[PDB]
Amino acid sequence: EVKLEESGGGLVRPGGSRKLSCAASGFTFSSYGMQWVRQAPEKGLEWVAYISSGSRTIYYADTVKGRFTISRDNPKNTLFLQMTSLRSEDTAMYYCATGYGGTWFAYWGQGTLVTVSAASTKGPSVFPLAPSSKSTSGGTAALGCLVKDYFPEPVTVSWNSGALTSGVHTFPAVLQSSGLYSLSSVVTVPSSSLGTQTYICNVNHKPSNTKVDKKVEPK
Amino acid sequence: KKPIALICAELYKPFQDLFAALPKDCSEECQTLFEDIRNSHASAWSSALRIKGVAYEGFFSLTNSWRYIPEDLKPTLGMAIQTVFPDKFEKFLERTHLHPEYRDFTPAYLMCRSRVQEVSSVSAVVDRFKSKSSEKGRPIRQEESRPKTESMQEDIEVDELLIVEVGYQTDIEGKVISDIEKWKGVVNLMSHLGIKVNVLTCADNSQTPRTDWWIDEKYVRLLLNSISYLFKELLEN
Amino acid sequence: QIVLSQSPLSLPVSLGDQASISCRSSQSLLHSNGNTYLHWYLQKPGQSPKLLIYKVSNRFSGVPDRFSGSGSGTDFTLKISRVEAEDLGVYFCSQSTHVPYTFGGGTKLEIKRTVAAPSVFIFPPSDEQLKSGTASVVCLLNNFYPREAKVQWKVDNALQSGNSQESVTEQDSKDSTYSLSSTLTLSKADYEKHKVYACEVTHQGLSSPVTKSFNRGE
Repeated sequence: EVKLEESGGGLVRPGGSRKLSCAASGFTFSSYGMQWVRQAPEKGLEWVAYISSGSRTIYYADTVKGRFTISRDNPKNTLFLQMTSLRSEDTAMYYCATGYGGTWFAYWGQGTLVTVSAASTKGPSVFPLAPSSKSTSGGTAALGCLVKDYFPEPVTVSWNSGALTSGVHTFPAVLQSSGLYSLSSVVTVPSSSLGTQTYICNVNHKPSNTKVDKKVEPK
Repeated sequence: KKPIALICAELYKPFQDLFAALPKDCSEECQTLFEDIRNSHASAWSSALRIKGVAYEGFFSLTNSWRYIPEDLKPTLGMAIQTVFPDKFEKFLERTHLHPEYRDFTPAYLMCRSRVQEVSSVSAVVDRFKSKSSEKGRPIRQEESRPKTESMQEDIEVDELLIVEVGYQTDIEGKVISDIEKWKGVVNLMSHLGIKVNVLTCADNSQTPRTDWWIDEKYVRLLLNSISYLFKELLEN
Repeated sequence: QIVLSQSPLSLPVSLGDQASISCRSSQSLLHSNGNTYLHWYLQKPGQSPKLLIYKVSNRFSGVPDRFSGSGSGTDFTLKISRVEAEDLGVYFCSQSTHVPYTFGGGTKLEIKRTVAAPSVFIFPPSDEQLKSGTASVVCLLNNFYPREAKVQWKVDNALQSGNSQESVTEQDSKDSTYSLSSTLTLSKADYEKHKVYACEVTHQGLSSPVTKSFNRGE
């Protein structure tokens, strides 16, 4: 099966550099043009570069010219992107893609996230959103966690170590003017289960090796 | 102090070595012209000029394993479009009414990719010139047709032509710059016909180090010990 | 550059109905080699894009036959003959006839469902946070449809501006609703100088705008 596995993302200071790689398997990599495409958070797709099979033709998006270099090592089945003089607007998910016989994007990788920013890696503060009469409708109570001021992105929230998925809404993070992110995760549960059931949200922030388990209890 | 006849004498062994390594129609031509020189200072100069270039173009054919085409049998641009792109050839006449001279332009080499002489990879040639230019600073000029800002494509192949211009003159940059200005209009014409053409141009002179010409050194020595010497002796005496 | 115009921006479609998305090209995408390099992609929420159709009308291997494309020159259409739940996502047209390769901005296909008023809940600041010198008040609009909703903050009946932010989930894959959080952040000090913290919700599924409030002390 055709597979493209990107690596190389992570945090990068404005003006800094980074090299992204992509491992190809499942096809004769040396015969096909490869591409990079990116997607800034909550936005559309934006093409980045193309490189022919023997590297004779290279195309660049005008917005990365003179800062990004695309290349490939064919005996090694790998595709590279050297990124330099990065700006905060280069914050994106980066994908390698190929047409496997065309210039369309037939196959994509899962993407690798590149964050260009001078905010320092910080784990989240995690506060409880208490069930009360102001969060009850019928026999149903809402509760949740407020995950505030963490950086950079990826945070994963689960409830009761993932046993509790029904009714769970984990909202998209909002980039705040401080440069940090915050989100909220909520869940609706039966009101009859307050007092008897234990609600604990599990916040994992791998970039800061932070794991938080907050208990949520009625006030 | 030396009469034409005597010069052609002292340069008989250096010239036999020249005609021996050239292709047939090249050796054959450069031989006629050397007998007009022996039976010639103007008329002799005029013949020694044509030998200079005809001999270079035969060693250029040799070096690049291409075929030496004598000028009488070289194709014109309109000839390559007629045969290679017939479905556009009528439209190649309409858009050339204000510049009908385009139709008869005749390069040193009018190649096309294996479906006018045929070459394996047009891109492999352009890269060998670009490599030497970059590695030895040898002046070249290259142009490529490109309808609008179109991309290359990997799912279909297209016929394409290669237009090479060579030359053995003392002003190398002027030749490549003047060559590229002459094909520029037609290259822009091809962009508007959807016809993929590539124009190369280069030149050597006798001041170029023997290890850095577009012809192998062995052919440079052959050219220097003969066509050049004859030219020195032609002005002196 | 070749600009690709997708219409509509969003396309509400009931399960089983047809869908047509439209892509208009600022210049012709006919390539001099005879092909037209106009392509369609689906991006399901949270995944990487997927090729649907390439070269106007060639369906990519493995793609269900409910997807088709037509067109020429500058005018192109993608059709979903019969919409399935899985087809939820953003659809992109792309061109590779010309450098730079370019995308439309995407058409969000949402699944039509019956109208659902939001359940409106409000959460005071936690004591843990009030000790850190800040007060977040969360207002939750849960499981509503359609997406159009207006959420405003009022403190002691004074409208608030510049101190709140809102987040919205994608359309739920099972029940086809939206949820929305609005967070009002005041300094602990500012939070201590007011009594009523209200949240006003307007949605077409409510008989009237709903104000879900609380008083600090309690």
